[PDB]
Amino acid sequence: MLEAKFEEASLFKRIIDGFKDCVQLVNFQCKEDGIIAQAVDDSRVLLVSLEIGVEAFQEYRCDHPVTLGMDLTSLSKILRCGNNTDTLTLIADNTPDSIILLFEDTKKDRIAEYSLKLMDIDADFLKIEELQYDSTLSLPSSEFSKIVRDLSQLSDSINIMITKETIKFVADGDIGSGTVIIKPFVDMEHPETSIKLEMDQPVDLTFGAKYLLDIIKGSSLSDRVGIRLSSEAPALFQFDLKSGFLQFFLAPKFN
Amino acid sequence: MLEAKFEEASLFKRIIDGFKDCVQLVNFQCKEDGIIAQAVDDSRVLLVSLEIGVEAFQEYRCDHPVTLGMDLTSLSKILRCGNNTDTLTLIADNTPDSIILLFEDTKKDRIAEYSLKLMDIDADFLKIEELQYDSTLSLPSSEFSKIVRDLSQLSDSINIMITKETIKFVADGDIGSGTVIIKPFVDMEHPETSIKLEMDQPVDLTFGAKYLLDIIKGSSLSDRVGIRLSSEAPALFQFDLKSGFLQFFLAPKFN
Amino acid sequence: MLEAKFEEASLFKRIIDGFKDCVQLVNFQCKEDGIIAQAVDDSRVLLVSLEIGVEAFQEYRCDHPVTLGMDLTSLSKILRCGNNTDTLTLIADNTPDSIILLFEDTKKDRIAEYSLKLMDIDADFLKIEELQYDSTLSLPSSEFSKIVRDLSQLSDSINIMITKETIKFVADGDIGSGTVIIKPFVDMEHPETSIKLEMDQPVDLTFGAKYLLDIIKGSSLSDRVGIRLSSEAPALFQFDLKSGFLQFFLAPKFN
Repeated sequence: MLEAKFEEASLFKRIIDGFKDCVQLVNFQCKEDGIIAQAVDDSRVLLVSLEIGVEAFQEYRCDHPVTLGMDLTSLSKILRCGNNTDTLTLIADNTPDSIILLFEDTKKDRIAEYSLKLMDIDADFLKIEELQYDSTLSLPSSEFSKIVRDLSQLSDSINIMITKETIKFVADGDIGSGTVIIKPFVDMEHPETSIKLEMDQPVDLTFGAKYLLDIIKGSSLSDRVGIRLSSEAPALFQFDLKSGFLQFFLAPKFN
Repeated sequence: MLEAKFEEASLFKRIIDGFKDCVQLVNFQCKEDGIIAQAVDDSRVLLVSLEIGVEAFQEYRCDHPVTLGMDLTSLSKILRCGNNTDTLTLIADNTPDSIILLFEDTKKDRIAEYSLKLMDIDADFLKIEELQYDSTLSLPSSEFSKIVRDLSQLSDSINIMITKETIKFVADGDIGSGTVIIKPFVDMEHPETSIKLEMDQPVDLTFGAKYLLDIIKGSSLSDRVGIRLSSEAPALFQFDLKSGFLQFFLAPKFN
Repeated sequence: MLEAKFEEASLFKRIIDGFKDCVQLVNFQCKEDGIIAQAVDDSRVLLVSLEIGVEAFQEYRCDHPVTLGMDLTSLSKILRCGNNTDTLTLIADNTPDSIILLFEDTKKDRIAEYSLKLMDIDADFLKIEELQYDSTLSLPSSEFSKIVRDLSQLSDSINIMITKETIKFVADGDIGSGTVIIKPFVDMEHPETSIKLEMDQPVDLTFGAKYLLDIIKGSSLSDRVGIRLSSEAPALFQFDLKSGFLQFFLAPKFN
């Protein structure tokens, strides 16, 4: 029997929020040590990998491994019934045909139980993470969110360019252009509003603006965003969770 | 001459709010003791009955009975010009071709007068209320509003099921299901957040979700909603006013 | 070299806000003493004239006259990247093919530079302002905004009628009508919530509601709106700036 209870029903919405705007159906592999889920969009340029440690829950028990794939369109709907902060509990049994989503408020006088029809879905799980990435930077997810949204106003191509201690986001549009140059530093009022950067090799990569706009959905999960870039390999955008994370592997343009 | 002055122009909007989302044109029968209005949607499954006592107004005078039907689409527009809390006064004269809507703010420096073209509309007035209903429950309009909206996410059929001291709202969708079970009790911090229930006979009725979503429009009028259910007859959803009320007679599915 | 720095990037948005909803492309004539810009909609019934004095800026330098026309659709986009209050600086050089828009926040750690492709656009500049207008009134831009929006709910024709110490806005719709009568007076709690009126000759003019709705866009620029009316000539709607203004010349209907 599976019983995964999020303390605050909100974060389960926010994580499937990063999924739904691109990927469609997705296998959630639940095992004793937590949940992992992976999905890839149609064009196979964006790959979303989730990991939820047991410490991210209020309570978690999984007697044995249970893979439960499901339509995020249908799931999200049940997550609309979820008014935020209602101890959402995922419940399933051995070889289940359905998953139960159970909400509960502070006052016991209200409790709602929902059920979601599951799917049989093959999935060739991927493991494309590199050992080392040419560059690695950390910045506020709100800042990165802004940069993407603003430069997205122009052409549908944003070009990240990293030289030593210099990160440069550029969009060159048909109507005009825009460039945001930020630099690594250290804050103290809130050290987690600062910018970090480790550069083994400089990078000059272009990404589809459409997808960068979808990657920043996860900015509601963490204060920071972890971007790892490689010239030959897809970029790793990561939003860290209390235990585990939400990753977005994006392939840069060929050009 | 007719002169019906609502103290706060808002509530006249809110009551025609319950109408407009379904019914079209509607005769407002004005007489010495107040206003009554009745309308039925196209499919004749929803009937909306209004009653406004004189105490619901700031001032009210109707020298003799005057029936004034009017298009709610056109009326609502004039009620958009009404910025909330502006002593809305309905004015008409003997055998009138038009009704005058008169707004006024705290500061005399602003006063707006509007006129609405009336209609000649036959209406076979209905009186389908039963003497006794198999079950009768009272709950917060906000709670009932939530239950409908959430279960409406699934299939377009919500099934209310009442056994002794057990009210059960269920929606069984193609993608999944949902069930909210509430029970009668008594609160004291706010006794009008509690749940009441008188059960002469148990009921198992299904209603079109579309209409239940329209019935909960009136939740802006009262803290509570009065639901009376009968197996053979249409259900009575009622939002009580200071004097008078707003009722929704809904026919359950045949199944 | 041109360097026009608005203290608060917001007001440059708000002024092109009055333009964009009607006019398309527009020459911004920049010279030593400030900026002027003029544009006319397709039907040639609305003419928008802008003037920005040097005192409206934080800093301003224009070594010599430079006319820079540009698409407001494209400009507005770059002004979306502008988060309010970011010292927007317009930068250009001799005979420029592009204009640079430069944002900057309180904290130096963020600075964004954008570029907008300019256009070659002929413009026969107009000077249709009369010496004297039959009537001239001043009222709160918020009040005038309300009157237009409300009476716009009815027919697409609003008729302003001014007799001595009596301003009367009337819309006579197919469904119904509405009339707002205001009078000149003097306040003291806030003397700039009052109503002024100088009447040399009475006027009875009708204006297209579509355009009056576009003229009130500028209500975000000033507390008051200056309306000058003439029977034979187009009306002058003006929102005063710290230095300079934003004018809307509207031609009344022939009828």
